[PDB]
Amino acid sequence: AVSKVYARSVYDSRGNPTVEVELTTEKGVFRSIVPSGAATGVHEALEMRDGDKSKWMGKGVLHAVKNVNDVIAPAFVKANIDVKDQKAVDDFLISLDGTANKSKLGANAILGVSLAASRAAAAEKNVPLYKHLADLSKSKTSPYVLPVPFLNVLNGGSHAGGALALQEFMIAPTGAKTFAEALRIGSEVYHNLKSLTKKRYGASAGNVGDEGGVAPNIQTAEEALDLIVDAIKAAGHDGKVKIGLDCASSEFFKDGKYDLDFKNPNSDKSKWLTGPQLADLYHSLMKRYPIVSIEDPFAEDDWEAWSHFFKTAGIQIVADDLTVTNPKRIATAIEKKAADALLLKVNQIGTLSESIKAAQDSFAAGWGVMVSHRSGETEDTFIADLVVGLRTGQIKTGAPARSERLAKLNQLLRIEEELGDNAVFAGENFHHGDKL
Amino acid sequence: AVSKVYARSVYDSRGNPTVEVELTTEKGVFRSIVPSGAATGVHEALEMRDGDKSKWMGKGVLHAVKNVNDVIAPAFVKANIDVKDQKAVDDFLISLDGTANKSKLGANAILGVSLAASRAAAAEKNVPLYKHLADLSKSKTSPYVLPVPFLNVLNGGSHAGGALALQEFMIAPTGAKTFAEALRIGSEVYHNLKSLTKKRYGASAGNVGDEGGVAPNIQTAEEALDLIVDAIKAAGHDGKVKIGLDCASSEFFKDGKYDLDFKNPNSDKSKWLTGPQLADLYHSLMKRYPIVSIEDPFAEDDWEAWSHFFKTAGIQIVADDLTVTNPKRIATAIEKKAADALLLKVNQIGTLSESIKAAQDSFAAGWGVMVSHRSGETEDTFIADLVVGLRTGQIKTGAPARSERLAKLNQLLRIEEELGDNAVFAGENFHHGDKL
Ligand SMILES: [Mg+2]
Ligand SMILES: [Mg+2]
Ligand SMILES: [Mg+2]
Ligand SMILES: [Mg+2]
Repeated sequence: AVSKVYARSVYDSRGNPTVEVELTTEKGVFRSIVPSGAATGVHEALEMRDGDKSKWMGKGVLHAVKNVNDVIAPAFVKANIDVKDQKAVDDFLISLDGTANKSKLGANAILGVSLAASRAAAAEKNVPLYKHLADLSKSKTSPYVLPVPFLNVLNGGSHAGGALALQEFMIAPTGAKTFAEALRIGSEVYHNLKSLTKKRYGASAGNVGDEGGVAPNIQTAEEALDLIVDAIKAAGHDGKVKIGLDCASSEFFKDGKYDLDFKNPNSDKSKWLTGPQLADLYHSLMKRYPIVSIEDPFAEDDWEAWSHFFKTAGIQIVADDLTVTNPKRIATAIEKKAADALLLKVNQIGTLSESIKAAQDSFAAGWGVMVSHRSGETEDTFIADLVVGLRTGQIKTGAPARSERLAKLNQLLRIEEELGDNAVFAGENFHHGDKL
Repeated sequence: AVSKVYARSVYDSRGNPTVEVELTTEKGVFRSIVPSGAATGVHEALEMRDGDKSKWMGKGVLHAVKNVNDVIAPAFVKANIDVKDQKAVDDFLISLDGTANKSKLGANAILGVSLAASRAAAAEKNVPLYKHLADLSKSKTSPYVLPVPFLNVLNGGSHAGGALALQEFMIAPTGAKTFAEALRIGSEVYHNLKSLTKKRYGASAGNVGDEGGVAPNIQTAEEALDLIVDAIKAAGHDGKVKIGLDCASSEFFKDGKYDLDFKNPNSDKSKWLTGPQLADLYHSLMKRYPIVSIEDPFAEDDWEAWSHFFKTAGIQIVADDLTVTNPKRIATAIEKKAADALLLKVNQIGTLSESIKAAQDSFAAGWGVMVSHRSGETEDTFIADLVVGLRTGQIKTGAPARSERLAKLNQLLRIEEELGDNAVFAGENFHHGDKL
């Protein structure tokens, strides 16, 4: 039985306040922390901020925290909910909020309680969190699937200077035999990339962005990709490391066109690309580079552009701001045939049950599911267990630098170690990891 | 009873492998992770690395891990040691190594067991870790003393691409009344410093170094210090924030002199400073800027320079590479009156007992003690509890960016919250927090 629900303000990887929740039962105290993205999708569940310009640059979470302590806590504890029944737990929270986008209590107030309950349930059942998550999601009993980690080793767009418009350049060691090996491989590539970057761009560029990847002033995507290839080759892993991209195109969508030079206040408008033109650009990058996944290639509501490209893409197309981990928007994407992979972010919807639901609807439509962190992370490692429990075979949780990233990757090492022979590495089959 | 001792490789904040140890007793599984510095002091205890160029850039810790699982674990488990007797635990580990600098098993193999045991003991005693550490060191808890955080928000030295010779530029919110206020103030100043840095130096300057601080290409310390001051003023915390420094002078100590331009290959040898000359420079920096602490202003073995400076230096003088948390080195520093504060790094010595002894010897000599992280950290939060347990009043665990840093800071927020009226914020009495 839950005897107490408590929330407090803590700091995320960017040094901005966020909500941390603790749920107390006879098994102990279970903690969960909420992540925070930047320039979030317009359709994401509401992240509640104080707005007090004299406190935390106006990014305080006192209101959210109060909502947990003075609203959810007393009601939740009095309801005597069975934490093992995740659906009951989240129906109560959703019903207490009463709004569609959780704007009353705030998604960052609800999620904490939702996630902490699942940890309390796992302990009650005396099983590893990923096992309980698998039960909650009706995943295969075995074999468990270790995911291929897509490491954002090079940042562009809003996460760096230069003209480079694309936001994320990831490497995925699909050629590894185990997660431990993929992670080793990934770190080696990353160190080779950092040394090359400092040598060609200087110490300044050698420094890392919010997710731990290098952020040199790159001019073009081809320049970035060639650097990634050189790093892979230098590391000795050519043929075993693939590339993933997060274009975050909504960032440069203007007048039905895409400005690949949106960082230049004097960008040539005659050079802005239309949907079909931006699609051809991706094709040229795909033909020259080992790209196996492309996230948000088009705007969050530019459905026709997504559908056109999907006709000939030929590789995993991941929807992030387009779907915002929302089953209602996922249905639309499926009907319009806009993509075939969901970037799953629990804080984009607000509850674990809804997130699991988004994943099931995706798999049911033949889609892949890439579990993801947010640009603003914490020492919390929930998504590590979540990606194993959902057996997706793929996760995006940062570069192999900065511990809000390594915390998850290290957790995956412990899970793999613990699973022993009761597990397989997604490898080349990451897209359909759940079918493994 | 300790039924099992196990070690595995995990990744630190820089993407390099390190040792993680788990000790199992009737109370559960207790985990500790070993930190890792860069350009470590010549006298530091041995951090054993594999040196296999075909794996982890030659930075693997398989040898250390094997020492734990193959040598320490069996003997330790059979010895049936009482984890609450930290002295006993550490005497056994040290005896098993039998070397002065832990060159046989490695400090990175021994430290994880030493730390894990103290966590297991705390659980056996049913008290929080900082409480057990207060008992182990015989520290006062009526009331506990919360530390003032020294946040390395501006990077220099070998950690920068300019001429800035000094390695670390920290801010210390000594004017706060609680740790919580101190951390918000620190983060606010940090965010102001970041934007100011990007506008004046460029986006690339906004990128963070290993410890989360900005790394702009600055030429002189004055330039860096003026920027920090503008950040403090812009944040609106004038007079409430002081500055700290980590010169890490050993880095630019060549031919008996100090080269403040050791980053330029054509550095003018006729301009290299001498012991007394470097002091004159610090003295002037102290007169114009709100500097309250200077670390490693002189070479790790250039005692004369240290002694001469301490003579007129009217602020706290921290010893890091000079003492390497070694009771023997500290004794020398005491007798020669080289400094008046110890930077306490558990992995520089190898065991908790020896670190506790170093702190005690320091306090007994009227010295201050600043608990510190290493440039290479992990999601481990031990130092947060240790600084509270040692009642030092001051800690250096990074800038308010990157979770291997926030993990400790957030844990201090939790400890403050849990203690309530049982704790007080050291503030301006940070130097003698133990006597508070
Ligand atoms: Mg986004
Ligand atoms: Mg995205
Ligand atoms: Mg050092
Ligand atoms: Mg130092």
